[PDB]
Amino acid sequence: AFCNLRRCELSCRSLGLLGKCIGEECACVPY
Repeated sequence: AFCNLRRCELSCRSLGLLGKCIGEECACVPY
């Protein structure tokens, strides 16, 4: 399945940062 980059951005917003798709899975990272 593909990256739901929207739900990743929501999940990482609680941590104060972005939630980018890398190798078809999300990771939280700075701006």
